[PDB]
Amino acid sequence: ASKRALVILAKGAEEMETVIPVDVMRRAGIKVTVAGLAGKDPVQCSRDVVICPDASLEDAKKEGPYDVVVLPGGNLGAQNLSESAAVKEILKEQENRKGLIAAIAAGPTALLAHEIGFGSKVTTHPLAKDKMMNGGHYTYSENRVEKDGLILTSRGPGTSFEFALAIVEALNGKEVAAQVKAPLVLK
Amino acid sequence: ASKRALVILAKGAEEMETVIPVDVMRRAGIKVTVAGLAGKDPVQCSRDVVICPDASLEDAKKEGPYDVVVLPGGNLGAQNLSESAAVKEILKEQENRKGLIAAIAAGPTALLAHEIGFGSKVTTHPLAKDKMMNGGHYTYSENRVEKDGLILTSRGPGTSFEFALAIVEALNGKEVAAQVKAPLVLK
Repeated sequence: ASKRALVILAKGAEEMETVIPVDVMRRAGIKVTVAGLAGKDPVQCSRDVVICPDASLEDAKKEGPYDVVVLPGGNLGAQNLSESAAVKEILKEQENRKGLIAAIAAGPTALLAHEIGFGSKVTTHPLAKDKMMNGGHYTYSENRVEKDGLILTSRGPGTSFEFALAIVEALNGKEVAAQVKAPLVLK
Repeated sequence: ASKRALVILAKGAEEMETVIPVDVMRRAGIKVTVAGLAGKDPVQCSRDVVICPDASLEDAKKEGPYDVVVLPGGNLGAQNLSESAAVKEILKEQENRKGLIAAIAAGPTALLAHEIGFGSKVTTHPLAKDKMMNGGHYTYSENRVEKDGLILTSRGPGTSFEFALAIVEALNGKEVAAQVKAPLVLK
């Protein structure tokens, strides 16, 4: 069967960090569900791009489990994810079931807020490092993409393709990742 | 005295090739208008991402002129742009006023359809080369980003950041382009 991905979209999310992973995962044959944190209504991203989710998080939550839960970045978006009780429950369940969790840029700070994967080696956007490291619950890395077991993190818009392809490789293998990468015309 | 950009969004547009330039140009302080070819309704992109435009092309065309007209890629999206009489007029007017025109991936094939910038050195996604070169009205290039005068072209999702930063440099200068680039965490 095909793998399934849950992408949680909140107001203030970085649209590039949201669209690149959604697009690339779909190119990989992954069934991606773009779920709106606040509901079914369209979401105004950080640079004012308006994206309409496939469904509300409340409804997508009932259609689990997912092979990967993806948390986009964006300072305000990540803050909304960090303050969400629904997100806390989703991440704890994913962590418990040994499912992959992927967060990019400011996105990883949501893991800290919900006490997810403590002890993991992680990376974040440079400007989110201090927030992520508050309390020293993680070990910091400057790698563009960092994968420690079931916790996959990345740094920013410019690492979004690498981040997405890492998710594809983790779920569908290196072969599929290479096949999906070629047509993108990456460096 | 901010610059203005018009991004024409049609069904089937490559969402990454649309969102990356929109986001990056806004980071550059450019006033970007995402105009829906078909109207004000949300647009279903190539990988099913739904984006709601800022306005319809019909209304956006009335608020011209723009310092740059941007044509996203996506096979089906570029086809729709190529068939549009409204797009033909907008591009001819921009070319006449000596304004910048930027197209990425399959996007440049719309230039051929509307007989824009013949004689220019251009690039496209590899799979769109034959279509673009039908009749030999352009000279092909494999450069990731090609700029011949007021005709700026690029190759695909993976060259979207380079494409967007080239637009920023052309409109706001290399200083601003560098400032905008740094926080993106590009390789």
